[PDB]
Amino acid sequence: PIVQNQMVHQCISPRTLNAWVKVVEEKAFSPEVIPMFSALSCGATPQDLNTMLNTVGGHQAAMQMLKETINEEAAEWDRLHPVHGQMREPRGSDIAGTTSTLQEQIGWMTHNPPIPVGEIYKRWIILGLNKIVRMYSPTSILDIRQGPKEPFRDYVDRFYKTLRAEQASQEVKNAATETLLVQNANPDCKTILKALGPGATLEEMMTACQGVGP
Amino acid sequence: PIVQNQMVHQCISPRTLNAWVKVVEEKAFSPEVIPMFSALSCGATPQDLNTMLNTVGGHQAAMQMLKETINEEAAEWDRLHPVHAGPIAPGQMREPRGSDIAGTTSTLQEQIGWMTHNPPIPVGEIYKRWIILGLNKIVRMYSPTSILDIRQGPKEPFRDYVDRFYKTLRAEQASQEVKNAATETLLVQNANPDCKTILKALGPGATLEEMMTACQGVG
Amino acid sequence: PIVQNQMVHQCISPRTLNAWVKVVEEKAFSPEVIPMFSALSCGATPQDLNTMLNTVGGHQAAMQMLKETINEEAAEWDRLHPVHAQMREPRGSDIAGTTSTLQEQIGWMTHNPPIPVGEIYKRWIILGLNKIVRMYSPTSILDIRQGPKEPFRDYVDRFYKTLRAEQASQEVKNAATETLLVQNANPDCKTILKALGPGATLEEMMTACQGVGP
Amino acid sequence: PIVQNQMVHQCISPRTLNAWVKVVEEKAFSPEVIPMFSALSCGATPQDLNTMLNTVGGHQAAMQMLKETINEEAAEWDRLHPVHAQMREPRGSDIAGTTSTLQEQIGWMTHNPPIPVGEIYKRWIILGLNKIVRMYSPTSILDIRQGPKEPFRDYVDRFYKTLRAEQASQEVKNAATETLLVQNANPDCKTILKALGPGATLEEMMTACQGVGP
Amino acid sequence: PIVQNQMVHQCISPRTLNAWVKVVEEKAFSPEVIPMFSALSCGATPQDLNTMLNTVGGHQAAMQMLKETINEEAAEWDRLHPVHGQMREPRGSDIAGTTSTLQEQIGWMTHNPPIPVGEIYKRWIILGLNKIVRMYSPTSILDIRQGPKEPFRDYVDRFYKTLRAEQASQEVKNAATETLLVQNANPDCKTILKALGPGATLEEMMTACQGVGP
Amino acid sequence: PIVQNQMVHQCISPRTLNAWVKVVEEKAFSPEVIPMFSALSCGATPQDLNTMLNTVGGHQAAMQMLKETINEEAAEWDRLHPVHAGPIAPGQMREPRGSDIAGTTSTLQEQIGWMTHNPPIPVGEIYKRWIILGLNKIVRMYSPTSILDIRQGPKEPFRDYVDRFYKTLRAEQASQEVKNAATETLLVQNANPDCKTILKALGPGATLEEMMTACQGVG
Amino acid sequence: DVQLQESGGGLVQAGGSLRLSCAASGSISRFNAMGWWRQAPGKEREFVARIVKGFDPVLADSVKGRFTISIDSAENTLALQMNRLKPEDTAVYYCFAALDTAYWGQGTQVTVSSAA
Amino acid sequence: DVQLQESGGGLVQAGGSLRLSCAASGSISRFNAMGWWRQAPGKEREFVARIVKGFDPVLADSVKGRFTISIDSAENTLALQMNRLKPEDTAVYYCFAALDTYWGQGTQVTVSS
Amino acid sequence: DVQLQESGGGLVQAGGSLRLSCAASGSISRFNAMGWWRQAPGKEREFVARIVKGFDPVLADSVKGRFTISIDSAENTLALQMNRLKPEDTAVYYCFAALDTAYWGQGTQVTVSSAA
Amino acid sequence: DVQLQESGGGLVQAGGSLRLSCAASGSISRFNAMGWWRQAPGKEREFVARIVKGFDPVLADSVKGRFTISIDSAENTLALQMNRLKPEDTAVYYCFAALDTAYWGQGTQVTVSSAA
Amino acid sequence: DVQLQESGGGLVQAGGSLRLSCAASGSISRFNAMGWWRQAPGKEREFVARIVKGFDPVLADSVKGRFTISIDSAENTLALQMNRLKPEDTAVYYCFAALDTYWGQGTQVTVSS
Amino acid sequence: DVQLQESGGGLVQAGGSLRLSCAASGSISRFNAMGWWRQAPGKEREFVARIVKGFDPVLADSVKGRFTISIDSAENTLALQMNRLKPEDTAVYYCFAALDTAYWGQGTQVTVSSAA
Repeated sequence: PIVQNQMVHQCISPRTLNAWVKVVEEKAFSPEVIPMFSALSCGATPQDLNTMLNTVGGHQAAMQMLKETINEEAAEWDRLHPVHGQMREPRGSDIAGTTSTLQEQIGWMTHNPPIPVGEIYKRWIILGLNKIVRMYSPTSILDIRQGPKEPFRDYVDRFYKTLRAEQASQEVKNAATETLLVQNANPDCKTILKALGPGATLEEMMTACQGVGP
Repeated sequence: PIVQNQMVHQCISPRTLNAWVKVVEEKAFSPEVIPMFSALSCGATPQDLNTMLNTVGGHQAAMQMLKETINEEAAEWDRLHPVHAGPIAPGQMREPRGSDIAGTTSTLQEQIGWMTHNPPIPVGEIYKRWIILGLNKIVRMYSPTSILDIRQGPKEPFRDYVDRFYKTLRAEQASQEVKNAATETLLVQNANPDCKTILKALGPGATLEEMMTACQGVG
Repeated sequence: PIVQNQMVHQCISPRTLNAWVKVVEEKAFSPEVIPMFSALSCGATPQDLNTMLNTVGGHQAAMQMLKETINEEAAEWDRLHPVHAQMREPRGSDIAGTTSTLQEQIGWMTHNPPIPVGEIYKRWIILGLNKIVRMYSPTSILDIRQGPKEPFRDYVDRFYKTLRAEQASQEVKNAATETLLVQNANPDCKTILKALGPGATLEEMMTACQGVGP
Repeated sequence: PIVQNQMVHQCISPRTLNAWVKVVEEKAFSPEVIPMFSALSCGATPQDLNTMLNTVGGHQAAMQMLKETINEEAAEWDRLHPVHAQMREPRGSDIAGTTSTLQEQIGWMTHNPPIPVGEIYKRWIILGLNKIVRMYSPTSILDIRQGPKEPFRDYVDRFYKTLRAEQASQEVKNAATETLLVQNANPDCKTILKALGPGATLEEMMTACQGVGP
Repeated sequence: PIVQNQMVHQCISPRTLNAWVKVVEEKAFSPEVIPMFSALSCGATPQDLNTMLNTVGGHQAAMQMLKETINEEAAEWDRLHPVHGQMREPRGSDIAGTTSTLQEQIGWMTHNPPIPVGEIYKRWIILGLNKIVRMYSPTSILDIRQGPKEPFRDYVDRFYKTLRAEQASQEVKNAATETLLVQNANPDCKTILKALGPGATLEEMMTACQGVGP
Repeated sequence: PIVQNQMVHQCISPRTLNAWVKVVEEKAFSPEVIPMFSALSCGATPQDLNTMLNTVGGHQAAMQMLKETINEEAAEWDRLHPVHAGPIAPGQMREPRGSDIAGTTSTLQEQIGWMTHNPPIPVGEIYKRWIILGLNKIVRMYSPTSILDIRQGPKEPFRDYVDRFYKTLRAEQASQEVKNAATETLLVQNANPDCKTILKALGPGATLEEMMTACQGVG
Repeated sequence: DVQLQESGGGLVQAGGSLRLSCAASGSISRFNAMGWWRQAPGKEREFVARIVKGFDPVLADSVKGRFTISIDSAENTLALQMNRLKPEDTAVYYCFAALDTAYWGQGTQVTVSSAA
Repeated sequence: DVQLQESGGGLVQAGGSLRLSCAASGSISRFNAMGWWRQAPGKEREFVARIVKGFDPVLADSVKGRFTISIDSAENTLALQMNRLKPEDTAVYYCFAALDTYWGQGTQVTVSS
Repeated sequence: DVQLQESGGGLVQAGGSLRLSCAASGSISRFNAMGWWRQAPGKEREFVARIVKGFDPVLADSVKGRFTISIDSAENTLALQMNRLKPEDTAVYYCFAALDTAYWGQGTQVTVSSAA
Repeated sequence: DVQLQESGGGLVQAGGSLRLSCAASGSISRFNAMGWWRQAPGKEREFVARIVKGFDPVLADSVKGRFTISIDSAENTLALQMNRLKPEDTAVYYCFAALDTAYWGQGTQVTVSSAA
Repeated sequence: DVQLQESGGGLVQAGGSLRLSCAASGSISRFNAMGWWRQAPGKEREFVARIVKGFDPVLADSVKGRFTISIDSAENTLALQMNRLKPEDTAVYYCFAALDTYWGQGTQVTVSS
Repeated sequence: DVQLQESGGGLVQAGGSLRLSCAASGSISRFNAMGWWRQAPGKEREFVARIVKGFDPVLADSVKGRFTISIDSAENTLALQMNRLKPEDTAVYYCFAALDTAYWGQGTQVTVSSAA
């Protein structure tokens, strides 16, 4: 990555490489993997980002899909930045580290106006990973319903865990989806939640339904 | 985070990231997780704080409650601190809004600018205050037992009962000295028969230290 | 903590936090936990010391006792050191990190002359932990007797471990307690140790009683 | 390795050595081991690269093959780059760290212009490892067929893992090989994939065949 | 400890404290513990050395013996450096960190003529530890003899392991003890070793006795 | 060791110390331990090298053999390099003897002086050379099997046989290319019947790469 | 095991005041939420007030300036104070309580008008 | 078990418009992908349109400017709208839907001036 | 398993002195707490003194200037020294021991009056 | 389980051309190595050509300029193209396949002489 | 089972010399420590000398300048050499040796002018 | 299983030369050590030469300048070359071999003198 001592290259750390590998091994493409990827890639060059993706041994269907998404984003980059000052010009393939050298990547990122090819590529990789997280979500939110004996907290944990994966975003918080949380609750709690009226907070809903299981 | 060699931004550490994720996995929302969060987030930018919260995989009910609490605090910030910018001054950024402090509408560079001013605007510490405000509520809500239900077991050592008593008091009260007195009455009343005789025999004004030493032969 | 680059503040390390948390989990309030605490808290500000104590999840009985001891020492500080109007002289609650800011704590520690509020507070915390170590001592020194088949070395190990906890220090008033070591030895070794005479070293005692255990 | 303070030599780290040794122990010559090798060998001198390879205890068949590949590349270097009389231009054996000193290696890498003998040598080592990855591939791509009850995702994961090893690269000449993916699918999914038409993305294929596996 | 940035104090590292603790837990007072102690104490102040010894939880008989040896060495120091320029004077009790402050210890060690109180104390601690290693040696060298079916290498490993502990020195290499290695060997190997003549190296002896077990 | 920010002494690391101790515990004197030793001892002073060797608890036969080898190399050093010091020169230490290089009769400060001269005397590297000289002998002596006894098993994959063959060759020869030819004859002759037919059928001049690919269906 | 009864409703003039009270069985210490709804015949059920244990009182937008909801834990009763009554206030008012399910009262009639 | 039926085909002028519709048994939203092919002797089966669930419509290069494919899960049937017709479009058109392994019998569309 | 017996009580003059002693079975150093209570008939049991193991003695406010509580580990006895006796001192005095239940003596009668 | 059969041999003139073909059971792409040997009666078996999977073809020195060895995976056949035939070429030619033993054909006779 | 026997005691002048010797059964080197005590009515048992195996000889303060204690494992017996005798030294002298739990019967030494 | 026989000893003048040879059963490839000792009657057994597998030859101090020990692995024989013979050389010479134990020959008589 590029770090401050002045901005200098400082090699990917052995810990970071291992941390990313183990996060994929243990969590696969659970939604929280994505914020972890972005954090582990602080300051990464395009080269460094490719190293992290390539160090993944399994999940090669997902990784091939990721390449397709990256190529699509690169082509759109070229569409938005066509061949015509006129100092330098990163292309889509240069941003992905495919046709650029480490030397070119450091050059673009450290110029003043910086062209942050690492951040652009990281955006595309995350764009791809979001799609993978959505693809590998095992259950639809429509199929999440509170069990007869399930504590409301456990249902809400399940509800927002899938909502996070199917949305590939930690807070859908959509209006219609706050309607669904109430409608799919168990009979006793739903009556309690309906009586709460409009605008009840999640905090208020969980307090209201305490004791339903008991 | 923001660190000293002049104040500079430094990447969130792989050790730090893993330490937080694991403490949440192992301790959930036990009260001690909150001091650990604050320590692990030393010097954090709002971006760093969001990274830490988003790396949590489970507990999505708690994190959704946390999001609501953050939104409430952001709204109260804007009500008490409108920003009149217009033309920002030559050496200085814009004035932070609620959503800028939470890292939702601000860039990392904007966050660093406020935090590194000589008149510093500590947007990281303000957000950390709001996040802890949310986490405290989660710890209380997720407290498994009421203090009224902590009774010394027939064979339970007084120390183990006292441990359970003040551990429960810590999560459900989130107020260590707000109601200590009535609960120091309850500690004696809810002890088991054998310890109760010893504690009653100690007379008035016995310290916790004195009670625990006296009650060691019990259990 | 406060460290040498000039004296600067540094965040408490993730390694240190885990080390302290784990030593408490594994050793509880065995006497050796205190030298570990003081070392892990090297250079600590009052804020750092409070963080370390607050990260302890269990042992809330001990932690409440510790709070009581801190309050007693704070009150005695105020009695011995009144304060009149860069902030002015520290009160007890400022040393304990309750009414002082981090910046105020750093200011005192780096003044010339330095007000080492962290070291003063660390003294009080250790004062409290010693009491806890004593309270959690499972056995009285009077109840450590050599077993019929117990090797003298193992008995002496048990003897001085307990002596350390009940004194909350490795050595204090030990002369009369070296009399007890002989009296509480088993019949066979006791006769040998008595014949050794006054002023025998532990080394000499262990040699005399070698093989006797069996 | 050679690192930025000015460019200085630094001992190979104990963490790096273990990381490389352990990845070889755990993953053998799975294709992802190569991106890990190149990253763990960031900035390496030829001496450092030889150390990493020599610390491998097992796989001595592969390591002998690797030595053969290095010797071939060294010979081709000498044929393409003769050397005449701070030391003069590097020969093949100097790049491989066999006839050069550490000081000589550091000299070449830090010259202006730089002779990146470490990076050149790293290229040759990777050239050898690719051959080993190919040799240790357990199955031909022709033998990857979707099972009767195998989910399409799991078949595609197996397909591209093998394709990666037999190509020793994640992507090469893959168009005709995307034909094979359909032909080797199971009867039920194959019919669905054929109906999808030309130019279907993997994402589109995985959606079409969802639930069909069962 | 005191390290170079100029010589500065840098606190005991969390790793060092744990490393020493775990070495005592796993190896007790095996002779190799002593070189490990000395290495872990690189640059230690007297305060730092006391911290390491105090963090040991068990082995309190050994630790009490260690205090006795230290007190003896301190008294002899005072005998060799009696109360009479006349700038400063570390006493025995100051060297052990009992009557000196961290501030005094750093002062003595960083003067120019340095009075290396850390190294002096470390000498005394090792002086004590050698005695403990000797005390806890489980078997006499006279009782080590090659088994009828024991490979000569395994006997020599056992021979020099006890010789190391009873001597508390890795190489006794004493003349009479090189006589004993031959005399206590099994019948077949002893005849082979006797025929080798005087001055045979250990290397030569082990080669000569290869096959005796077979 | 001696490190660059100017060249300064730095304490041997807790990670380094533990890494060496553990590699010896787990791998003993397998040939790969020697490259690990050399790498872990990068920049070591003679004092540091002695620390590493003394922290080994077991294997005291090997370490006693190592001591003898060191003494032999020290004696040869003194024979080839007498030291004529007398009055040492104003900017410079004494001339190193064999025992000074081994850290037996020299102080740490003396070792650093030689190693940090502008005309450097690399006493650490010389001692490391002698120690490796000793360790190589130990690896060969402790090699469990002769190369003549490595025969492919009835069900053993050619790759596993080839792995065993060159692993054994590495420890017992300690000479990778001194005798490669006759042993490349032995690799074919000692293979099992099924592989032998394939290898013989390949004709003369087949590479190891070619032999291993051809023989994959065997076993 | 439990049950509620409303009272305090009646006929008052527009611009008037009224105070409804909901009596509870057991102790309101265990209820996790109580509140008020109203319905006029032919008009949809409307939410009036809510109190969840530990939280501030929440009121509907149509009543926010004029109503108050309070809890008297001493008497185990739930009060809804109504002021500045409007034509929109004619309705039957129900209290609700939350435990193992939601329990409701039978309602109280409130009729507000200024018609001739 | 699972039925598909095309309709809407017929005889039209060149440059004309036509709308084909494919009706499905059960719920049409349960299918993960549907689309359109055409077939004639010597005119080897050619791909016309595809929609995979959640994805954009994909059309063949020979038809891209003139056709639209849509699915109405509400009406449980999907539409293929054809405009700007060419002579090569006379053919029998088949829709496909697939769960666990389906085709209609096809409907003939004939384009001429 | 542990028995307590008070002694040393009797009739003494006001302003007088008295020393109560409580004999314990086993070794007295084993108890984790001991102390003294008193009761006069019709007055509630009053706490007099407490000694908890390792701690300083605590005395009641009505007696603080005049009484002392001590432990004689040699004789295994617990002493309560009473001086400056007052009309408030007439009562039966009990010692307690703690350990695992707790254990009480039968009491000793102390009667304070103005002498001859 | 795998059978080999050579064909294409016969009598041709010196300086002539000939193409031998070796048919294999199963799929030929499954073999890890194939090649050609020849023997004339009284002369030792001579190695002619080898193809190891993934590698370039290797040919003997006595034939290098004139022969080619190829694999036709479509027809599952192994071809050895012979040109510029010499007196040294009279022999019986065998193909081999490797896999798990290895497997040999029965051979094909090639007789080289000067034509008409 | 295990026998110790003192000898060498008698009547000597003050300032004189005497050498006591304690003989042991079995091997004397097997004992881990031996030494010398003295006893008289009203002259409570006083410690004279001690040797623990591998350790230095330790002597009492009242005798330090005048006595020597030695063990000859070769002769299997140990010696207590007394010089510069004082009046308080008249007493019966006992040696002790201990393995698993031993005393001699003692020998009388009488000092006078 | 094994056994040695010395030969080559006899009577020579002082300052003379002699070469002893030790014939071995089996192959000397397995012996791990061989060597030479000598004894004159009434004089203690003296060590002469030693060769351990893989090591340099070692010789005694009394013979170092004049003797050589060699191994002929082709003929399976062990040679000890003696030159500059002295009065100290009269003795019976034995070779030894090391395997599962030490095996010895019967010895060969060497008598060196210059007496009248």
